[PDB]
Amino acid sequence: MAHVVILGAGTGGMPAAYEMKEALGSGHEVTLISANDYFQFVPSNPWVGVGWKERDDIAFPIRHYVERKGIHFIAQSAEQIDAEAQNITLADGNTVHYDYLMIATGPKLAFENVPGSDPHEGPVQSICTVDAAERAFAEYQALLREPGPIVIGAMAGASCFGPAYEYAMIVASDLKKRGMRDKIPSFTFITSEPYIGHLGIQGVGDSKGILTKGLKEEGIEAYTNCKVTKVEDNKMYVTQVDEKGETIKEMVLPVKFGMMIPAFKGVPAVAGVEGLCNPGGFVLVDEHQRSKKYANIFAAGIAIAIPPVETTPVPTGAPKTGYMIESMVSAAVHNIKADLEGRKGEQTMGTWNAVCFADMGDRGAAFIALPQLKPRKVDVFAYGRWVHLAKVAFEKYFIRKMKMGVS
Ligand SMILES: Cc1cc2nc3c(=O)[nH]c(=O)nc-3n(C[C@H](O)[C@H](O)[C@H](O)COP(=O)(O)OP(=O)(O)OC[C@H]3O[C@@H](n4cnc5c(N)ncnc54)[C@H](O)[C@@H]3O)c2cc1C
Ligand SMILES: CCCCCCCCCCCCO[C@@H]1O[C@H](CO)[C@@H](O[C@H]2O[C@H](CO)[C@@H](O)[C@H](O)[C@H]2O)[C@H](O)[C@H]1O
Ligand SMILES: [S]
Repeated sequence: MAHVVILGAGTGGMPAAYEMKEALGSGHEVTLISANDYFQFVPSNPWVGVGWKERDDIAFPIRHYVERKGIHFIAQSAEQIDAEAQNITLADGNTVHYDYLMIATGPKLAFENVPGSDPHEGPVQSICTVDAAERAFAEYQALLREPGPIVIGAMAGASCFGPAYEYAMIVASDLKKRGMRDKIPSFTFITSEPYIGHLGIQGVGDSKGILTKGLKEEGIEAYTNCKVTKVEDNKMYVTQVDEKGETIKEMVLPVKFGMMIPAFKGVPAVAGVEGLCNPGGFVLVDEHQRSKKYANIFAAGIAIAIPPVETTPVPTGAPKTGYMIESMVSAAVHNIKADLEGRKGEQTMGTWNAVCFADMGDRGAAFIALPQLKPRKVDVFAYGRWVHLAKVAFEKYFIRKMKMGVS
């Protein structure tokens, strides 16, 4: 008999647990450990961040749902991982042994990369978590009562650009739907992208033209090839570069309300394991989702490392999105079950791809790109009411599955 532990109940983690339990059966122990006691649908966070959805709409208590499925659940953060002894030290000092480990910890939001940028230290906020986006909203209403400049975008080293655009548009939108838009001194978009709608994938479809035009229609000035050196005194210090990295200018932007997509790092407990991860803190796995340094550690999701295909003037990364994360999960599950049965698992993540959906209210934007390098086999960007319909349906679907189980 084996004890399988899945760390982190997020987009890859909640499913991995349901699946793992399915694949193994009453024969083995499955344990899901996560920092928070509830699950959250991430894609819905920008909407919380502007106040279109409540927390209670996009999150729920994990415990009951997984335990009714034979899965043990610990609402506790992993502080330490000993890959040698194969023990996990919890927040509360308790420890947990495993036979096989599956890491699904998602990202560390590397605020520290830009001093002052932490949502608790200043006006630059975050919509990556429900707590943070609830925070953003608060500050947004502070802006409402007392209008000042707005800065939205993505930090240097970011890899998740879509939600920035989405957030900019929906904020723009929401102001008008309050008429308060013309009360705004300036509305600025700042991004590490070498051009608008690069999205960390060298553009998909006509993302350059459509996003460029959108920001213009909304009276949002856009700068590219930017990094924020520091936030300070409610001011955003910004350096802009050329294709070689030399400086073409430096800005000081007053911020009254802002949101910048931070760079993702591996979380501490995972990055801390010696030999496990790259300098970013991302787990170095093989095509079977198995660590190259520990045979009984697998990884899926944002937590895993993926080599860069392009090097941009200001550091940027490629996003790791839903569909590909599911492939990662299921492969790892199969390869682990195979490990408790003699075989080596042959299953893989599949072809690299990115799929993203943004809802602006009545209609939405979406893209599909695969594989990672152009020319691609699929390169599509779409806008339309039907995208909105799909996001709503997919959110409803995914949340139900996370209560009923998967297989
Ligand atoms: C705002 C935004 C919008 C996005 N929208 C889309 C989109 O539209 N479509 C799509 O395909 N992708 C979307 N994504 C990208 C991606 O799919 C999500 O970020 C997704 O949640 C990634 O899943 P994950 O399992 O890898 O990480 P997460 O969902 O964040 O899960 C990681 C889990 O591990 C936990 N954890 C971390 N450290 C510890 C620890 N020490 N101990 C215990 N638990 C720990 C966390 O609490 C969390 O529960 C979006 C990303 C962002 C942030
Ligand atoms: C998914 C993540 C990446 C992006 C996140 C957020 C993106 C921001 C949204 C920008 C869209 C704004 O601009 C909008 O785009 C499309 C351009 O094709 C226009 O729409 C145009 O093409 C569509 C079909 O695709 C037609 O239905 C429409 O009749 C036509 O006018 C809209 O008239 C314009 O209002
Ligand atoms: S993303």
